[PDB]
Amino acid sequence: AEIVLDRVTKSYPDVRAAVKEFSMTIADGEFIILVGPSGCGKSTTLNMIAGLEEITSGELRIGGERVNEKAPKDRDIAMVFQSYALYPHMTVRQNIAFPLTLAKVPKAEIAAKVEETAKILDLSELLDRKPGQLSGGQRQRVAMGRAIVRSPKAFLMDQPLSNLDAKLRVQMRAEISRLQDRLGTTTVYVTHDQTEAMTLGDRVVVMLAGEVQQIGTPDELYSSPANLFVAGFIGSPAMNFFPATRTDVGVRLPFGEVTLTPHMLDLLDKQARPENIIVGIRPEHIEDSALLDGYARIRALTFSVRADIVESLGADKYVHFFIARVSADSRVRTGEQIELAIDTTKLSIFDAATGLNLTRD
Amino acid sequence: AEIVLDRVTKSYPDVRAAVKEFSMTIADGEFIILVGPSGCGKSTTLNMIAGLEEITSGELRIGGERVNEKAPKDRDIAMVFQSYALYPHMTVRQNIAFPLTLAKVPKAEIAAKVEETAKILDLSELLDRKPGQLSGGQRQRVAMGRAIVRSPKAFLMDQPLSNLDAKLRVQMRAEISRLQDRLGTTTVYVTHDQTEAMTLGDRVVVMLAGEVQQIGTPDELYSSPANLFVAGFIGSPAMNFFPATRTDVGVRLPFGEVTLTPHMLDLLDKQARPENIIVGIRPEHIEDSALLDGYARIRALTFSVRADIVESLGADKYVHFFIARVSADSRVRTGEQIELAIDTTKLSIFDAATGLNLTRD
Amino acid sequence: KKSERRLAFWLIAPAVLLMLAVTAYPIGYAVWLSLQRYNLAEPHDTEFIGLANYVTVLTDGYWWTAFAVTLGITVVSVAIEFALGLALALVMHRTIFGKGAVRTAILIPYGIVTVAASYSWYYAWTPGTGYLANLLPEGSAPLTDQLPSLAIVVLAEVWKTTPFMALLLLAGLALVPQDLLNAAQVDGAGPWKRLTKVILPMIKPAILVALLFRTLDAFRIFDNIYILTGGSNDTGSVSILGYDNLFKAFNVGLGSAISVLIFLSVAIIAFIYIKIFGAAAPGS
Amino acid sequence: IVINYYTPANEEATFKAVANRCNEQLGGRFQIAQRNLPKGADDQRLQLARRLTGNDKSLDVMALDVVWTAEFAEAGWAVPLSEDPAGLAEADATENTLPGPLETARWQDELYAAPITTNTQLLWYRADLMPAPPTTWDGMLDEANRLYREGGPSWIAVQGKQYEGMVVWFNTLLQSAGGQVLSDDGQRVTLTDTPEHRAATVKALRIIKSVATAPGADPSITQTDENTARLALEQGKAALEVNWPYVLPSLLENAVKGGVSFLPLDGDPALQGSINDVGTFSPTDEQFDIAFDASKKVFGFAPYPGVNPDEPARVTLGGLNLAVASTSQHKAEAFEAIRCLRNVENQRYTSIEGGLPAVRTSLYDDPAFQKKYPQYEIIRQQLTNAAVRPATPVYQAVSTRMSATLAPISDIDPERTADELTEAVQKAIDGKGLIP
Amino acid sequence: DARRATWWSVVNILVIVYALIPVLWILSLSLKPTSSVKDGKLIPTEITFANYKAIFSGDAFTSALFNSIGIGLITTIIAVVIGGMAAYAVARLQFPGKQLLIGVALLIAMFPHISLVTPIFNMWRGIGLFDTWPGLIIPYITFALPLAIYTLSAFFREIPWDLEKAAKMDGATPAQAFRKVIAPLAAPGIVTAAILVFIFAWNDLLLALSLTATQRAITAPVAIANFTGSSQFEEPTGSIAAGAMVITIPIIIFVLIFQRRIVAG
Ligand SMILES: Nc1ncnc2c1ncn2[C@@H]1O[C@H](COP(=O)(O)OP(=O)(O)OP(=O)(O)O)[C@@H](O)[C@H]1O
Ligand SMILES: Nc1ncnc2c1ncn2[C@@H]1O[C@H](COP(=O)(O)OP(=O)(O)OP(=O)(O)O)[C@@H](O)[C@H]1O
Ligand SMILES: OC[C@H]1O[C@H](O[C@H]2O[C@H](CO)[C@@H](O)[C@H](O)[C@H]2O)[C@H](O)[C@@H](O)[C@@H]1O
Repeated sequence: AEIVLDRVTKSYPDVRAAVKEFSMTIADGEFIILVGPSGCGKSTTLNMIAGLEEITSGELRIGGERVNEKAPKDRDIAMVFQSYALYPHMTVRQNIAFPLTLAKVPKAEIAAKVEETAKILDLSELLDRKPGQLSGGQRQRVAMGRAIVRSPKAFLMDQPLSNLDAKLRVQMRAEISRLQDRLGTTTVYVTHDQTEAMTLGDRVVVMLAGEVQQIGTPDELYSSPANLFVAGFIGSPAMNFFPATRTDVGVRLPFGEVTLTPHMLDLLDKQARPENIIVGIRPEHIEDSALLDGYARIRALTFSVRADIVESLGADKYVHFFIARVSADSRVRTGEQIELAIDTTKLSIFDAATGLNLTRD
Repeated sequence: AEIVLDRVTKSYPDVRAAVKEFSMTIADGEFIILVGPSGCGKSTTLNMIAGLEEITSGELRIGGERVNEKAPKDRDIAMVFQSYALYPHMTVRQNIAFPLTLAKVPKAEIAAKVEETAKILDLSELLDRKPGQLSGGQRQRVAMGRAIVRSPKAFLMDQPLSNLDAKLRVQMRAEISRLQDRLGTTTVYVTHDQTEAMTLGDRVVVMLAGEVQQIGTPDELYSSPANLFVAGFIGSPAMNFFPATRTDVGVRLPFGEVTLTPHMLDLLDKQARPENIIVGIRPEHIEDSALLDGYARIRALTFSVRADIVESLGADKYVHFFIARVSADSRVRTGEQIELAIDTTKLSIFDAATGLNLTRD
Repeated sequence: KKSERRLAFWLIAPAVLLMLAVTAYPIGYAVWLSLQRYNLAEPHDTEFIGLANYVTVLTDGYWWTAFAVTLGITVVSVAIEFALGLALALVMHRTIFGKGAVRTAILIPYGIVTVAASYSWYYAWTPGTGYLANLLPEGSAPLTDQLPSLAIVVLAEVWKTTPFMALLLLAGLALVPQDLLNAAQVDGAGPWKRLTKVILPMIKPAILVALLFRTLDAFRIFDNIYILTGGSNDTGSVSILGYDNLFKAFNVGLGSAISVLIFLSVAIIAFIYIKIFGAAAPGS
Repeated sequence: IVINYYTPANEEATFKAVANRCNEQLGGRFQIAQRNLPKGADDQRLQLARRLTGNDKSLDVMALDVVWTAEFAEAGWAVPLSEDPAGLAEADATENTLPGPLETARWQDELYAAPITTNTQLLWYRADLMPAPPTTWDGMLDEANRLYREGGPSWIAVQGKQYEGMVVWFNTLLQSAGGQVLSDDGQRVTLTDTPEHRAATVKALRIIKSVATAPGADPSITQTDENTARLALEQGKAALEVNWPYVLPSLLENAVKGGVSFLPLDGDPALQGSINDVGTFSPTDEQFDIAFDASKKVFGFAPYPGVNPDEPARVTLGGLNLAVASTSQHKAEAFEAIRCLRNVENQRYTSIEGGLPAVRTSLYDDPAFQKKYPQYEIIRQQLTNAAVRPATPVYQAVSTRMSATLAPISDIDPERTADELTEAVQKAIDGKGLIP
Repeated sequence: DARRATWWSVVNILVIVYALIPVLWILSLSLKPTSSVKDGKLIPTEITFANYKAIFSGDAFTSALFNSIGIGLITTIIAVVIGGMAAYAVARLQFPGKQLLIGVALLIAMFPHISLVTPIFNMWRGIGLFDTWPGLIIPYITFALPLAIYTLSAFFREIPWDLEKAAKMDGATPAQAFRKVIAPLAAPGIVTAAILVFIFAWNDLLLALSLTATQRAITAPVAIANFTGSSQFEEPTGSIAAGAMVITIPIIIFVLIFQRRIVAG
């Protein structure tokens, strides 16, 4: 089934909002990401999806029913919940047998279900200890399979790879995707980390302060941030914003002036004449002017600002000045003077008096 | 002061060496990263570094003084615990004034130094909420608060940034470096985040099974991993590896052959001739053969493989099939056919029977 | 290391030394008095008894019925005080009201002087005067009859016994972070089944140690039954029987034997709650 | 020096009143500290036995209920009165005494405890609820059945509880029926030795069983004492009772503040300010008279009721004797106290205005005394056939063993239960088996 | 949900009145006039202080109260100070047989005191002593300590020693500033234990009968257990009730204010 958060909102006494009517839908068998800062409401939303937090206002609908108040058994959905809980005073195996025991299956069927289940998610080689013997990452992967086995109407999953190294994390990410594919089941992972999000979601929702900031595909959000917040949130290192001003040809910058593409000029002229602009640019587009061909010299502004420091990270020289992220192919050194190059095609415009992406489709 | 571990091991009846006789001098005011997988005795090494633990074999000297079993208060150091224990039953200002009060400064001077610390460490504004009223990352940053007011001769710390967004975390790391610079402090951090490791370490110590796999710069370890294991450990995604066979001129590969550069054949002739080799390829060494300049067309091996998976990362495609980190200028997609290109200079080789780096300087 | 073992023993030394002195030598003396044939009216002529002190007691129906009535009272009081105390702990935990009110409500009946409780119930059940007796149909005579009187004294002692073990079980759930219960009713929604089939596993020594103790506390009874009856309706407690032989008749030979076999009669159930059910200490 | 004296709780107020009255005389020689023991007889006996055998040096003097002297003398606890440093306390004893209380003071060989008060059971009835009381157990049942059939205060208030007051009531029946518990030398049971003894006992057992099983009886009669008896009559639930004199000042004093619903007293203008502070009734002569004459038409009294209607009942006695604490570090002054407290200036007070009969014979010859204590005639004539107790060091065990087998009072087999009694007392004479 | 909130509200109000009704019956009985006490009605009409005045007048209660509070306080401190010296060994440390050391400690408070009554009378507790504060204190301590240890053990498991490791980083000295934070850490456990054990100890009746002697060395439980009205001629009940209310309330109003740290414990 599809799920639908129609204006769903939460307020609690210190009354104050934890969610200011954030709104969404998840299509049948879709994979979503939610992402946002700590305390931005996601823990609310999953408690609200469970029908266990009080939905203070709005309308959760699923499968043709309004369901804001329905208990988890009535909902027929599960959480791969952040606390990575599976039972002490019990076996590892019995923690994964608990849902199966609620499902009260035939014992041979149960042993087969466990056998596939524990060939999956296999954080111990079916070690089947008392779980307090195992490592926290192993427990996390165990709690993962432990929730995973039931194939409910939907799944929610809570930044689980944070408990793990990145190598095994991406392996578990791929496994997790293959699982959701094989399940074809309505799904959301949740994180604070956009690097996880951009690979995992068919469509990401982003929050700040109990409100949705945008919804779309990962490359929609990357191509077309809805506001200066999500433009600052996306990418790594994050988008450079520099103080800039309008010109009839395009823009004026801290170190020069640039022509704007005709369609962006047309939209900028359908828009107001703002006093201040954040030019949004991904720092990785910036290069040493020594590296350019003639086509790039046509397409790019080049200008000089001191490399006040130069870190280098194998991919880039992280040129501090602010940051300017040239390829490490440029042999520029810490504290040097340099001429930077940037493709004039790539600059996003934000009106710095409002934070709206003036360049956005 | 300089510090000097040599043959230093911790052993427990199980008999089992938790640290297998490690060795390193660390210069006065140097910054170090310890790194390895989890279960690599890191938690052991913390106690041993502090002289809280017992040097079951080997020796530790600092400033030329023997300190093997000399308890932490003997050494004029400070430290932060991975799960960030900090003084309960007192609020923030009281808790961080306390070790400064053991350092027995005048009360006004202690409060002034702590007030500076509240701006400097800046884990929050100065709330003075009760210890449990704050969240875990803030406690961690408050335990860093405890470390900054100590202004010691030396430091040791474990994964604080893991509790935080990586930008605020890397900012905190840079603020920490400015501290270590200003305080000229003999310093180690332990870090599984290879990015934050590489940007902080003057020198990394790499460990597996409680033994030193290498000591060097991040650029050395990136350029020249000591063996096939540590070549898999360094960076993200890890180096690709292929079983490939020596030719009289270089190597015959699963997808072609490359003439090894004469300067490197010389080393391959100072070495034995292994029949089979784990040839290592940097994922970022691999590109779409249509994107190339004339020298790359000339010099590269180029060969065709199905792009079974194409992960999209904005700046790159992680073409998985093995993982080629091609640039995103290639428009190639999941399950398409493509010709991949590789720079011979970005290869490495390890003898398949032993994992020793044949391409090592 | 010998040093830190030695300092641990030095910290124990005063407590264990006097703890031996105040019990072991008294007990050794008590069994020696059970070897003795003695009366306090004629203490000097104390020959040995040929196990006869024990032989009298194990021969005696009054002893056996006094034993049996305490077994009856103890098991049922255990059962009900547990059954109640479990719910009491859960409501004292999960009430939406100001929890200091329920915390106040439960502590006072735990704290009140047991004798005063004994009197209050005794008067409540005195016919005509006692409102609880007075409301019945006439000729019921609640104090006159064994099973009614027994039932009443159980129904009296609960208002002192269960509030303590409900507090014990409250700490017995303070050791459980409530988010674990939340994690249990995630998936396992339906808290009648959920809260039982989690608390059943979850309460390892939280409840166990709260069963054997209350049980021996009950077996230690020497009060409410006594003031309620003097042992009449044949409602004699083994405690009252011990007192009766001693202060009414001064046969220390019998009374010491009774004392020590009562000490055996705790030792067996304590041993059961070591050898059986696991029943290890909470630090195990 | 000061001297600790232990009273019964049920009658301590009187003792502290005279303790004040003698302490003011005694002044700088010594003073007496009144102290106290429980209301229940065996309880005050065992509490004291604990106090004694705990070897306390500070308790100085006691009043034992006499039936507790044989065992004490057998135990060498207290002394034969000849051991007195003064001696002539044994010659304040004798003197004016009645002989029955002195018979109580004398053990095998010596006298051991100076007699100081005595009782024997009076019959009581509401003279306003009936004329002419039945004087008989049979007539008692029949008239109680009258009141029950009339829906009146049908209850009969005999002391039913498993403590020795019940055994005493029983013993008064047994000896009134002409039976006795043992050989006179207390060496072997006699209550069923002969069919005449069986008959005498089993008659009393039928009486006991027919009592309380009568319809309209007090349901909780099975646990009662003298106070609950008195109170139940004052509460108009009973109309008949068999007890002692204190009852009168208890009625009088209660009525003067409340008491009987059927007689105001406290509303009477003559009775205003009659009772002193410390609650005591303390009447003027006329306040006594008016309370008395008002009570006389309400509550009547009589000699104890007969098993044989033609035969005067062998009513059982009780009382107290004083004794020196054998632990006391000083004791000539304890005999000096014993003398001045046995003295008539105390004795007369303790009967007239303490309500408890003093054993000094000449007191009844005062018309002032006689007038304030008219039951004295009934007492005096009850003395001369009074039923004694078996008088042995084993008496507490014997009596309690009896009380235990007696416990199913309404429910005994009158025949078989006599065998049970004989076997129980046989083991009690043997000094064997547990106190139940 | 308002339905479930009514279901809460009713169980909340019913359970408190269930707890309270015995004391209402007691108190009301002590206020009701002599005439009215026999009435089956709970209604406290026409109230009188006379019983309470008759308790306050004369030292009968107040002496044995002063006995009781002293013996309670002193028995508390000596039990917990010995307790707190030992609790570290079992619940911060390890030593051979420590599991059996707690294995007996959990038992040896909870004895049937009747077994232990007779030997102490026949020893120097009733012989070498009897009418003495030590004579009654020693058995109280015998039952206090194993509770103090048992309870303190729980109140020591709840604290990880990891903070003391950080403490030896900020300064390695034994006791001193380490005591000056470990004692602040431990203190809430100390007072929770001191409360419960005081109340328990104050709650005895058996030895409080069977060895106590006179208004010097008799406790208030024993006093009310044998007290029988200040007038022989009134029914004792109204006085008995007034005294009972008077003696049970003061500890109640003390501990209920102090509930916080024991409800934490
Ligand atoms: N009992 C409560 N009273 C008041 N406010 C509450 C209560 N419970 C939750 N909240 C609100 O919810 C928020 C905490 O939940 P939230 O998920 O936003 O934080 P979080 O757990 O850090 O989220 P995440 O970890 O997913 O970033 C708080 O900002 C608070 O205002
Ligand atoms: N008492 C002991 N007995 C046996 N081994 C011990 C003991 N104390 C410590 N060790 C050894 O020390 C190690 C403690 O963990 P380790 O040093 O691997 O850090 P870790 O916590 O596993 O790493 P991470 O910080 O990544 O979780 C164990 O591998 C164990 O072998
Ligand atoms: O005469 C006043 C005394 O009456 C009670 O004692 C008598 O009555 C008891 C039966 O209940 C007898 O056992 C006892 O022998 C009698 O002396 C009362 O127990 C005493 O306290 C009174 O002083």
